[PDB]
Amino acid sequence: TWELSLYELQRTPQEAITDGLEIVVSPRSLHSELMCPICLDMLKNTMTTKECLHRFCADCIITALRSGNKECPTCRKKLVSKRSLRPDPNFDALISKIYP
Amino acid sequence: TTRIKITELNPHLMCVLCGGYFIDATTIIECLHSFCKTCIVRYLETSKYCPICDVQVHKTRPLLNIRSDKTLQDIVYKLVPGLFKNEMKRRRDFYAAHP
Ligand SMILES: CCc1c(-c2cccc3[nH]ccc23)[nH]c(C(=O)O)c1-c1ccccc1Cl
Ligand SMILES: [Zn+2]
Ligand SMILES: [Zn+2]
Ligand SMILES: [Zn+2]
Ligand SMILES: [Zn+2]
Repeated sequence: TWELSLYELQRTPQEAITDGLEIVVSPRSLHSELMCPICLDMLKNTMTTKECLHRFCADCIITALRSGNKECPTCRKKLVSKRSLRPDPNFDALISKIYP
Repeated sequence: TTRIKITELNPHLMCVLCGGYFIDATTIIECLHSFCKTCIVRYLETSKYCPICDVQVHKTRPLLNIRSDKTLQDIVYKLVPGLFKNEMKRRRDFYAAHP
């Protein structure tokens, strides 16, 4: 269930930043979130599992399910069907901003 | 390593209902669109279709096909300086006034 707590019921927007500050980002920074745990490089052609929202490479995920475990390599949950895999364009849209 | 103007990322880090950054980021597992947890729950109280792409989330129970996106929410808390401080402090303040 998605019941909203008292806080969530009355929470306000978190105002965004128009100021034009700049953040510094190394290939190491945020790496825990951007690395395909298959190939440990940058996500290219991202895929996401619909049951658990886990991202992998399109070219990489085909081989991990090919080696006989049919679960999600991250949370170890049975990956049902084939429609559980969708390419993630809104996520690759994000990679293209961070070449290193 | 590069430096990026945050005005360049704000599209990828903002809820179209809230006009602000994602807090408790949540994702429709059909179209991979994402909104604040509270924003989309209130939205889906009146529509079974995505606010942006306009797909049908479900014929009957829309909440069935949305998941937390902690992977996405973590990217926000890391790129946006002190957003996590600010949001956590907001919640303490609340429960300091409502026990
Ligand atoms: C990534 C794998 C996968 C699946 C799928 C989903 C769930 C279990 C699966 N076990 C084998 C595959 C597969 N379904 C699809 C699909 O889109 O048809 C894919 C897929 C996605 C992109 C490119 C190539 C393929 Cl085959
Ligand atoms: Zn990969
Ligand atoms: Zn998973
Ligand atoms: Zn929002
Ligand atoms: Zn959508």
